[PDB]
Amino acid sequence: SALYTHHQYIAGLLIVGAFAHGAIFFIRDYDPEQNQDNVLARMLAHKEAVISHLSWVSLFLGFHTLGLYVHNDV
Amino acid sequence: VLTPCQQSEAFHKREINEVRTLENRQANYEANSPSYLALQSQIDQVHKRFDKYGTLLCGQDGLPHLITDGDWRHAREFTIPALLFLYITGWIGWVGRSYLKYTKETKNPTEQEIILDVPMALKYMLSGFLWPLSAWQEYRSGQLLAKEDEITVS
Amino acid sequence: MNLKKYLSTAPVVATLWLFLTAGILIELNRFFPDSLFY
Amino acid sequence: PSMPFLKRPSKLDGSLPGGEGCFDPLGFTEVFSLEWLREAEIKHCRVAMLAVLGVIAQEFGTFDFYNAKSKLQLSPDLHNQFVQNGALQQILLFVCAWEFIVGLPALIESVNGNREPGYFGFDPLKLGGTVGSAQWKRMQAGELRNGRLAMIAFGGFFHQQLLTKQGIIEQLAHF
Amino acid sequence: ALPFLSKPPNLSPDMPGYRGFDPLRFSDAFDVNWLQEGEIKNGRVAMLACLHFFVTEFYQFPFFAGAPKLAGPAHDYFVKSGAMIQILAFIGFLEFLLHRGKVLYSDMEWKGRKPGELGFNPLNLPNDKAMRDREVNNGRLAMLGFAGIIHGEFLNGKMPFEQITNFQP
Amino acid sequence: QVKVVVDRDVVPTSFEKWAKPGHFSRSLAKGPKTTTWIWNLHADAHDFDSHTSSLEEVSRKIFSAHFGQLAIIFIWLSGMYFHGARFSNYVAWLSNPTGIKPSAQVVWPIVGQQILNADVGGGMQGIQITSGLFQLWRASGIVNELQLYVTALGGLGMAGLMIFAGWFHYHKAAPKLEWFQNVESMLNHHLAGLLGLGSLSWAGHQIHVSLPINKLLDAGVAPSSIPLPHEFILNRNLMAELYPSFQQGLVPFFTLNWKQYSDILTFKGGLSPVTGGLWLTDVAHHHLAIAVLFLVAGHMYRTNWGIGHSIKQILEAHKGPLTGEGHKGLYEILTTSWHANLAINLAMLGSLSIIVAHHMYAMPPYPYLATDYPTQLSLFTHHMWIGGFCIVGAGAHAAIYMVRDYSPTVNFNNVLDRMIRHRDAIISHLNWVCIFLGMHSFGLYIHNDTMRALGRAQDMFSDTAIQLQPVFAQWIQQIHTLAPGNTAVNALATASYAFGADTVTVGSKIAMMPIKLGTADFMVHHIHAFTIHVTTLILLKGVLYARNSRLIPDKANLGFRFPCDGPGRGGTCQVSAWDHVFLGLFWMYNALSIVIFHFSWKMQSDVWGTVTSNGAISHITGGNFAQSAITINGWLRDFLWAQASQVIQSYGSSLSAYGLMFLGAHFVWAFSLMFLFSGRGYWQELIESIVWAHNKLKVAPAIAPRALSITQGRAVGVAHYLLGGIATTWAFFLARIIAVG
Ligand code: CLA
Ligand code: CLA
Ligand code: CLA
Ligand code: CLA
Ligand code: CLA
Ligand SMILES: CC1=C(/C=C/C(C)=C/C=C/C(C)=C/C=C/C=C(C)/C=C/C=C(C)/C=C/C2=C[C@H](C)[C@H](O)CC2(C)C)C(C)(C)C[C@@H](O)C1
Ligand SMILES: CC1=C(/C=C/C(C)=C/C=C/C(C)=C/C=C/C=C(C)/C=C/C=C(C)/C=C/C2=C(C)CCCC2(C)C)C(C)(C)CCC1
Ligand SMILES: CC1=C(C/C=C(\C)CCC[C@H](C)CCC[C@H](C)CCCC(C)C)C(=O)c2ccccc2C1=O
Repeated sequence: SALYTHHQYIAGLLIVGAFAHGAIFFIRDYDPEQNQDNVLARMLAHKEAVISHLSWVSLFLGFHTLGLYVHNDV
Repeated sequence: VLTPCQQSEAFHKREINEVRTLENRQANYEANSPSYLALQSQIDQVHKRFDKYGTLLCGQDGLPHLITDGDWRHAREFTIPALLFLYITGWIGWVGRSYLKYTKETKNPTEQEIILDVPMALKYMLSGFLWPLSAWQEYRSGQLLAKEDEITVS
Repeated sequence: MNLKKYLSTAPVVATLWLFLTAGILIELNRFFPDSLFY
Repeated sequence: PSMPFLKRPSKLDGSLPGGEGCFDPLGFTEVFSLEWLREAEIKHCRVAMLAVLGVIAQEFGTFDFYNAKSKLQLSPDLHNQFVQNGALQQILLFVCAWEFIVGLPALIESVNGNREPGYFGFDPLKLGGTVGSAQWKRMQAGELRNGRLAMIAFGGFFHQQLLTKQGIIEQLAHF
Repeated sequence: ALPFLSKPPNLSPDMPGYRGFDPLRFSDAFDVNWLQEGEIKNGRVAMLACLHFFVTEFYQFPFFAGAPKLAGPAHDYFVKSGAMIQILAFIGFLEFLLHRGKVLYSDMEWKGRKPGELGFNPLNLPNDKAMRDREVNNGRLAMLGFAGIIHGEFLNGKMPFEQITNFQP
Repeated sequence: QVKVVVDRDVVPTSFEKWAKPGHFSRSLAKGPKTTTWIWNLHADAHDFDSHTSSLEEVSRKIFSAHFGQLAIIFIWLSGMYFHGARFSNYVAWLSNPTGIKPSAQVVWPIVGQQILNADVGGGMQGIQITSGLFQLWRASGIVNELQLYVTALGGLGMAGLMIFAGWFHYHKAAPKLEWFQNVESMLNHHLAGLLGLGSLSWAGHQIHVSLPINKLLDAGVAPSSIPLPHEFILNRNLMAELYPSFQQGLVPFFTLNWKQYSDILTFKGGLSPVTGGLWLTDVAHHHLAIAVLFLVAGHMYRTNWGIGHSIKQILEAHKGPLTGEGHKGLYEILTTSWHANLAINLAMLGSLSIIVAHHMYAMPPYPYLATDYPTQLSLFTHHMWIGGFCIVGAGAHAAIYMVRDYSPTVNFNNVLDRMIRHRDAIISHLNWVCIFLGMHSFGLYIHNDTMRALGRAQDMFSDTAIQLQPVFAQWIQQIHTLAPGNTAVNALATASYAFGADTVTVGSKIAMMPIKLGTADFMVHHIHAFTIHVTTLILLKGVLYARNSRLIPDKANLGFRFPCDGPGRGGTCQVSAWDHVFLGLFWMYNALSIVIFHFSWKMQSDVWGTVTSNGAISHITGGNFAQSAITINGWLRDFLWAQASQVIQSYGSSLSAYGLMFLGAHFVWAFSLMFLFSGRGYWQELIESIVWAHNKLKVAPAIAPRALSITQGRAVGVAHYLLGGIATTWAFFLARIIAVG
């Protein structure tokens, strides 16, 4: 029970680092001219749909764990 | 293994335990107390509660589980209120979209949203009843969607 | 005369609709309580 | 003063059918705009005339099959006989059909000032139902006086309970 | 028409069935012609629906039900038997062709001067004359009488018919 | 001079401006182009010194609004009297109060929640009262349901008089400002007329209602043989049996032979040993002392008759040398700025409510109040919490004075701004006292925490270890033991049984036990002095740095609810005089959370519980304070782990609604943190990234969906941190003490 929780908190730390250097990549390392309509430029293009749908599935689960847990708890 | 719930042991253990446990308060009152009649109604609402969960699946926990596969034997469990629900907030969503594309073309769209025009509101509240084949036929005209709206830098 | 405009605003009609559908849920859960089927 | 009283000369009223005058000693018409109050006066006096004729008619012996009276107030013999009968519900509910449905907007007509707040039409009488000036106003004051006397008279027909405990006719049968 | 000066609503007097009566001013906010169409349609299907409560007598019982004069769980007797789903298929597949715009407040097809569609009228003795008014009165009467039959089936449950002769609670 | 000039037909009373939301603010009558107009509509609903600078129109608005507040209070008390009438078991509670738990609210039977109807006795169930209404009704002498119905209907009658009064005093008779700045008359009628005739007339109610009734109920008469309070005034004969000084009439009063009134009035103190409340002879005598004393107090303000003071000639006369000008200006500050008056009255009102809590736990003034411990707890706790919040309202509205209504011409070299000349020396020494008390109030707990954790319990701060016996509190408590023979000469018992003699028990329930204060109670008092000094630091830093700091030297040019200045000066987030009040609400939650965590655990260890045969003792935790309050593991374990166990196992029973308002209040507490930590620079284009998903489906809302502003996006974090944080201790406390007491 120490190894599991150990590698899990290290696991979540390292995902959050991968995304944080994602944002460091898009700020201090990204050139949208060698990436002329590239796959990354395509990613920055339709990013509104990506954030709208992560916000959608997050809004679906958070009314349907907390919906079901407050239902079961009541 | 999901046993059928009408014959599971721990289910009927919860029947005896909750009818008896709630029944323990029922001997605290006389034969014509209003509370005693209320717990008569409550004991009725427990035996009905456990007879009306007969065709469910309570496993070893004695608690009625559900199944969301669309097995068509569990359709009254999940998929019938699923399609029912999707009809209800497809109603609500098509009402709200239809009312916003009303007030988008009015005099002052700001004052339209504080003070709802209950004439035109209750027009769209009731008219948005058949949103699959009305929203679908407004989709086939290429009008449910849009194109070239706002966006950031790229 | 202009009271019906106040009874057409956002919070008042919000209460006269969520009060109403709230009464749909409660009056539909007194008549048919413990409704997990269908 | 314009009042036939101590002194408050025509605070707001005087042309209304108070033929002996405008009474109003306490500041209600001062701040209530008087049309609401005129509808309250007239509606209370109508329902009080029905109240006092109800008490008299019930004291003159009419029951299909019910409880005997011995009084016409004090709920669990008379008033809460019919509520637990499930009987006075609808005779309230049609009053709900009169008041919420065809009396509440009429009161709205008795706010904007186009009502003369009696006047639910209602003259089913030939040879005497003058809608005009003389008989309409001198009869509206008569409805008003007999209605007010019904209000105090129904007060007296209620509160003869403590040293009475009996009917009003049997109050007349003792002094 | 209603005497206490309550008559400037959104209505019109040339409308059929007009007698000047809306104290709760439902004519406002609810599209008076669509309300007229709802009164006509509620009157006609209520009119047929209480005509069924007159033809619960021995005529036309063809081999399928055999259980007349129930009017309560008769709804359960024919929901349970099936094909009332199919009578929603009958009304649904008619009514698509009746109105052809078929949406409640959105796009009411005000074309033919009147809430009456295509003239479903093979007999065709009157046109849209003041016969419409005596359709409206025989519609409203057949609404409230329909309700009285059903609540008579509710608390008494005895007879839709023989409450008329000498039977009283 | 004193004269009442009243405008008539001020404002027409149509519903026209209800159709114009934000009619009142010309800064906000533009209409919502964004959703921030929605919340600014409510944030400017009562900024009365932001509608118009004209103090006449403002003063009409507020003075009419008070009648709306009193209308809601009379609807509230009429609600409590009706829920006492129709729904409560108060008539059955009046028979045996120590057995029947008080309940009014009878939960409607929907799915499950009919199990909340606790069978508390009286033959009729419902959820149990903790507000203690039945004790105030037994004290007030309400016998049967009829006075509860009638007093409820009079509550609606006064509610109608306050709605009609407020409408009448904004619209069709509203006064001038010269009525309002006539403040010697206002004190002259509130000291004398309000409080004087209030306490005098209440002495009338207690002598002619409560003393016969709570003499009969003290004698144990059933609530049918008790005559009405009606019948004690038709004849003195039913009271001369009970109190034989009524036979003499008012004749010994007018001859000043007040020795004769020892039956009606006395000075005994202590508690009634039968009912567990104060002697209503002492309480009625007490309200006479407030009566004559306040009617003396009212007549020191010259109004028309040239007899009395004015506040100007008082404040000028204290021209002290170390202040220079003296109190010159404060009569012009407090009669032209409302927010300063709200600062003073919320400070003294809140501290009065705290005083109310401390005087109710130790001198329980209602009969059978200290018997049922939840009503004893939650009337300490509730009045402690509003008694907290009103002090932050003082710390806010003092700053709202200092930002808006400060004017250096009237306010030049007086007692006020000479503080602000050395506000560095104010706030710096509050900073020192906060650090010194934090070390010496909480470092002692880390000390005992380590020494108990390091095994060396010889080095703790217990009674066995290095003791910290509170010397001063034990000494003056020993003086309060020696009061009623020595100094309170005509007394019999002490001021309380939190001070002196052996305990008072009613129905084998400990009403009040003498509280012992040794070496753990000490350190919790230094918690309280510490967290009081921190709120005083944030709420004096919020006022002395309100108008012009040395960080930001134009805050009055920015306002009161401004969020910040910018990232300049290395970041100036959260710097306004409002933002200190934002902080003082969290420290309000801290300070009162450990006040009631001192209360509800010292008095579950040292006072409350039962008594057994031969007068033997039994507390609820069983003396488990001084060996356990000294640490934090003893505090968290032995209090928050152990006292939670009756909130947590509360399912399947009538205490399960506290088991829902416990977890849901943990949810609201945890839900505040989302608003506190993040900010609208995230949420605004998170939201706008959702606005793309509405613009794609043409569901663009016409009011533009902004995020919250900054000050709203932290005010809501306060108002959830406190709602969830307070409702956790609410559900924990009532589910703790209802489950036993
Ligand atoms: C208890 C703590 C708590 C809770 C419940 C949430 C919940 C959520 N956060 Mg979150 N958050 C928190 C703490 C919390 N956070 C903290 C501490 C941080 C660090 C500051 C963040 C940082 C953060 C970020 C950065 C983001 C979120 C987002 C979200 C949402 C995810 C979508 C979803 O599940 O919606 C489901 C909805 C809910 C779970 C809401 C709860 C249900 C409510 C209570 C019912 C509705 C009201 C109810 C009827 C009561 C009425 C009240 C009465 C006055 C009438 C969700 C609302 C994201 C978002 O916006 O997604 C769309 C997002 O981008 N959060
Ligand atoms: C006009 C009504 C309306 C409609 C059709 C939609 C439709 C949509 N919203 Mg939504 N939304 C609405 C109102 C509406 N919203 C309101 C009022 C709010 C503020 C609370 C939000 C907040 C919101 C968020 C935060 C998110 C969406 C998202 C979405 C999309 C995914 C579906 C979903 O989970 O909804 C979400 C539904 C809710 C959050 C709750 C429903 C909102 C209210 C309670 C019901 C709306 C009815 C409306 C008020 C009726 C008014 C008109 C009537 C009086 C005439 C979808 C396009 C998501 C997205 O981008 O996915 C791609 C997303 O992340 N919406
Ligand atoms: C002796 C007379 C008297 C009395 C009893 C009061 C009492 C009160 N004043 Mg008040 N006041 C007075 C004189 C008086 N005032 C004078 C002379 C002035 C002008 C200098 C003011 C100016 C003033 C302001 C500016 C405010 C008050 C407020 C209040 C209320 C505080 C809330 C409270 O304690 O609730 C307890 C409630 C009660 C005890 C109920 C009291 C009701 C009884 C019947 C006494 C009321 C008699 C009434 C004043 C007579 C009006 C005469 C008119 C009818 C002809 C309280 C009702 C505050 C408030 O809330 O506004 C209303 C407030 O903001 N007063
Ligand atoms: C549990 C978390 C926590 C802690 C410990 C503190 C502690 C403190 N806050 Mg605080 N605060 C907190 C949460 C906390 N806050 C939160 C959540 C808010 C949100 C609103 C605030 C808001 C706030 C404001 C607004 C202010 C403070 C201030 C202060 C200081 C008060 C002076 C004092 O007590 O000094 C004594 C210090 C302690 C009791 C901390 C423990 C020290 C131990 C006893 C001794 C040292 C330990 C050890 C020996 C160190 C050496 C070893 C190490 C070097 C290896 C104090 C340091 C005030 C300030 O600036 O100072 C006056 C102030 O104005 N706080
Ligand atoms: C802040 C609160 C506080 C206090 C009062 C103490 C006090 C003590 N701790 Mg301690 N401790 C604390 C917090 C505290 N601790 C915390 C927070 C931790 C965990 C980090 C520990 C961990 C700890 C350990 C592990 C141990 C102690 C021990 C001790 C004891 C001996 C330490 C010693 O020699 O003092 C040193 C004292 C000084 C150097 C004196 C400086 C202060 C003087 C009095 C200021 C005077 C100024 C004066 C008033 C100016 C005005 C006059 C002038 C103008 C003329 C002593 C009782 C030891 C023990 O065995 O306990 C018996 C021990 O082993 N503590
Ligand atoms: C309430 C209470 C009463 C009931 C009271 C009321 C009066 C109930 C009666 C209501 C009547 C008015 C019902 C009327 C029914 C009329 C039928 C439905 C008409 C049918 C016409 C249809 C077939 C349409 C006809 C088209 C007419 C037209 C000629 C077109 O070209 C073509 C064509 C033929 C389609 C009692 C006392 C009687 C009985 C109690 O039990 C209950
Ligand atoms: C069961 C199974 C399976 C399946 C599985 C899979 C394979 C899945 C998939 C899935 C996956 C496997 C996924 C992954 C994940 C990953 C992640 C997690 C990623 C993300 C990323 C990050 C984190 C970051 C980001 C970024 C940015 C932001 C910018 C730049 C770019 C980048 C990318 C860097 C198989 C077939 C094998 C077989 C059988 C079994
Ligand atoms: C989540 C969050 C938001 C977003 C909060 C959104 C904007 C408000 C969500 C609740 C509102 C009330 C939803 C609006 C819905 C209307 C009530 C209509 C719904 C229909 C009925 C319920 C009436 C911020 O604006 C914010 C600002 C500053 C710091 C932190 C935060 C922050 O954490």
